[PDB]
Amino acid sequence: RKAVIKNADMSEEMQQDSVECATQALEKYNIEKDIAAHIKKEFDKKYNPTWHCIVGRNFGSYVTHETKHFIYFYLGQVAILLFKSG
Amino acid sequence: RKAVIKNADMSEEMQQDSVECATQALEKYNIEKDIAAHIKKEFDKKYNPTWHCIVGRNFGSYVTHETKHFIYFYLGQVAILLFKSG
Amino acid sequence: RKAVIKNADMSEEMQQDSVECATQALEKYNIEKDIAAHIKKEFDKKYNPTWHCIVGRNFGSYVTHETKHFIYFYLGQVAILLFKSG
Amino acid sequence: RKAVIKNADMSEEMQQDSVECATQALEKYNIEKDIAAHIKKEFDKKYNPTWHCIVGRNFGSYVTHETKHFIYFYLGQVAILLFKSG
Amino acid sequence: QCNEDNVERDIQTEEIETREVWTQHPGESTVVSGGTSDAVVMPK
Amino acid sequence: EVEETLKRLQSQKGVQGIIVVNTEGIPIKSTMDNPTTTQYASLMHSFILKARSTVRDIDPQNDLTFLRIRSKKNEIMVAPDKDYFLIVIQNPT
Amino acid sequence: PPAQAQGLHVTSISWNSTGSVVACAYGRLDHGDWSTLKSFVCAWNLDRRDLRPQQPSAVVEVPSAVLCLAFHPTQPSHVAGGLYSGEVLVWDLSRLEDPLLWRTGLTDDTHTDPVSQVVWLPEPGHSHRFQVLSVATDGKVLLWQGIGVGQLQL
Amino acid sequence: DPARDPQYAENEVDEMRIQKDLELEQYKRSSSKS
Amino acid sequence: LDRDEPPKPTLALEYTYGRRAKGHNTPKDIAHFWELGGGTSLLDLISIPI
Amino acid sequence: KQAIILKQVAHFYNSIDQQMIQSQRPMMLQSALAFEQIIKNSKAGSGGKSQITWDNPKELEGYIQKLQNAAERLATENRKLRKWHTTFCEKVVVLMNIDLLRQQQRWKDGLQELRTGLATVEAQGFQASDMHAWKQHWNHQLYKALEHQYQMGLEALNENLPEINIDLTYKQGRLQFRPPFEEIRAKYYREMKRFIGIPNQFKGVGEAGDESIFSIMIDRNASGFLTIFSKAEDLFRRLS
Repeated sequence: RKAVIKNADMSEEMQQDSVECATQALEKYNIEKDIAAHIKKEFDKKYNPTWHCIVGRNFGSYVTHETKHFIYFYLGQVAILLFKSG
Repeated sequence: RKAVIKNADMSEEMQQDSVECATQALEKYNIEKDIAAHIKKEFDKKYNPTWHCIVGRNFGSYVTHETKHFIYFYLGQVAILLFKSG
Repeated sequence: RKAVIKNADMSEEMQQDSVECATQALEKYNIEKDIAAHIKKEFDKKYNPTWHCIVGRNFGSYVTHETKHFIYFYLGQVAILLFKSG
Repeated sequence: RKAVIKNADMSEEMQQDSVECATQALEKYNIEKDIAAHIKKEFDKKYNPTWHCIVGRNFGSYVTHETKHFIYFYLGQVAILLFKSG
Repeated sequence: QCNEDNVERDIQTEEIETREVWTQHPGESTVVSGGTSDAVVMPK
Repeated sequence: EVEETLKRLQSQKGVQGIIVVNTEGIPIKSTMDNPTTTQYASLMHSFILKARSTVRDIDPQNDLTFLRIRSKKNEIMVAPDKDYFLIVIQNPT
Repeated sequence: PPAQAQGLHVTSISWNSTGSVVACAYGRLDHGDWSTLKSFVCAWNLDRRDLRPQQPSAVVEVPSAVLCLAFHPTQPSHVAGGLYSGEVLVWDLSRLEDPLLWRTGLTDDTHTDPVSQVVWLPEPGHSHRFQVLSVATDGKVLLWQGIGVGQLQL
Repeated sequence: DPARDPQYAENEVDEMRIQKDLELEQYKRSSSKS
Repeated sequence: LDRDEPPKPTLALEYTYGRRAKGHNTPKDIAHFWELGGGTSLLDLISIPI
Repeated sequence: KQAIILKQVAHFYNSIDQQMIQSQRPMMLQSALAFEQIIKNSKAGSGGKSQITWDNPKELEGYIQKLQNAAERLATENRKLRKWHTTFCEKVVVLMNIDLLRQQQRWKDGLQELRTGLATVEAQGFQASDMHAWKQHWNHQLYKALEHQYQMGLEALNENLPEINIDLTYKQGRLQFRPPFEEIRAKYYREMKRFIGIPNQFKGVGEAGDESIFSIMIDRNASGFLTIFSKAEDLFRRLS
């Protein structure tokens, strides 16, 4: 679950929080849908809605985010896309 | 290739157009990020912003969408998630 | 030359196409690398990427395949291994 | 069993493991398929699956690998192709 | 309320089934196998 | 007929065992213990194939006519076949 | 060739040493072989799915009567045949533009004679190279290389 | 001007002519009461 | 019919329908519609749905 | 020494004159005239050429080589023309045998191959007159091929539409549908519409041209509308 951030428009504190949150999510949850759901909900609570999370080993995306609320990073071989929009 | 719709909360016109747009995107592009970008941009133009698209073979997601603007379908072995939010 | 299938995890239609494609490749090329390249490219086009092909007279292999996409067969004294993975 | 690397898309540390793994495999195993299997399994354990290995004296190949996970080298007169895909 | 509704969806792709297989060009009649009736002799 | 000859051969003090390997290492008849029966059938199947290849490699219009391998412990003979061959082991001493 | 075989007769046949499935044939008319295009080169594979021998696997539209069309041993599908005109042409079927030739000979004193045969030989250089000869009807022993079909060498 | 009269083709128009007639005549023979 | 569909200029005996409810339940009140525009195949098409 | 080459240039002249006319593409007819001009330039001294070989053939060799160089250029263009002519013929004869209601993808695939062939023609550096001859002629033949497809449908459109299923059941003494009956028939009708909407959106040979070349068939064969809609109504009548 070593973290490597590829792209972010996010404060440093939220970047660290995202990695730690996703890291715990992967420790706790086995299925990507549930990993994504956990992560999404934690941000809605702390950082207001509306957050969206994609978790997986094989995907591409093209999305629109609110400024300063985007991160894309890997934990090992698993990519996590986390952003706010709406 | 063969389009198979698994989930949709979307009008019949947008459902078929989503498939058609994804079909053209898959014919034109090999990379998922570019396939998604084609599909997203076309929807913003025809059905107003803001759409988001995820294309891939392996992922889980947890997202929030507007009513009547969500579809998830396959073209062959490639899954396409398309929805409006924002 | 004579096609002999030893192992297959593949549909009957794809099995025959693999042999036919290798047979044509063997007719057109003398170099094993170029024979393999023909076989791989044709399979990516007709049956979606990503295929891999090894052609030769002397080798052992240990590989992982996706179900219904592996064949190992001879054309005369030349063995052809073809599968999907990724 | 002198090692000579002909082509690689791999970090230097992974290159060393490739040679060391094949070297041990060749010392321990007499049969080509068994040598290949040893090498493949060691990489799945350390660098995660899915690896594939071909070991032999006469073959050509055309394959697809994950970026930075390819090496092709000889030990003496025997060629080893080691890469990840899937 | 402008945001009259906020519909949440979970999405999960299927898994890919893979197997490990042996092959070898030089060898015995059975090339590779996955990792006593003998009615096979009777016809001859 | 063939069974009577095999018995007569086995009765010879030189003969240490006979194996009838039919389907490429799968025997039907043996005068030996099971572990040896299976191992011997397999070894001689692989071994004879190698000899046949060697002959064809020397000349592309000739096959094996007979093959003998000798050791300190015992001696083994095999003959070429279309469908299957027969294995005999004797003590040369 | 179905339609053409109704009036023509076989005069030159050969097998491709490499593609043993590839059988070549050439029919023609006995007369008038000095002026017009007379025939085609009909090939058919005895390979997988070749259930209709009557369907050619390749057709080379040769501008004039050709005889003794043979394959180079090493090359997958590369041929050379002698035309009645006295010229030898070299086709390269690799391009699948089957009637399209690779190289053409000359029309000057080099080899005006209506050569009776074309034969390949290994070149003393790398074994891949095969010289092409013709049998002059006038008393010349003519050898050349592939590109050398123009401005012959011996 | 669907006739396309000031034009010439041999294989294209012959085969289209043949196929055109064969299909239409078969559909007429079906003798549908519609 | 409370649709968002773009209009088509041409018409060749087109079919569409709509659905209404009443409020005590949804009886599925379906209405069928036919349309044709211009002096095109008038009786050939008008005579069919009537 | 000269007759061997003299016959060649004489033949090319006499032959091209009666072979290029088989296609009527200016690409070949106009350049053939330029070749004829090279011949005529030499022919200006025909009276004297008649006596060269008898005394000294070298002068004539020069005249012939000039004509042969032109012949080589024209022969090359002839070969390209014959290649293309066959290419376009083969694809058109396939397209007319493709039923749009079953193998529509093969119809599109063939058109793509024709567009590639046309791109190959224009890529040779031709002017509007030459590329027009190619694309416009073949476009008219495509009209006939496509009109065949359209006419076939008008006779047996309803017989060759995608399959539709519906589940009937009883609830509280009423016939229920899943999906609704009005829905499945709307899909049926849209499939009929989709067919007729194809032979008027055409991107094949000459895709940059005027689509009217094809769309006229929709109104011209519009008498078939009675057939397909009468059958449609009879089917729904029988279903009712």
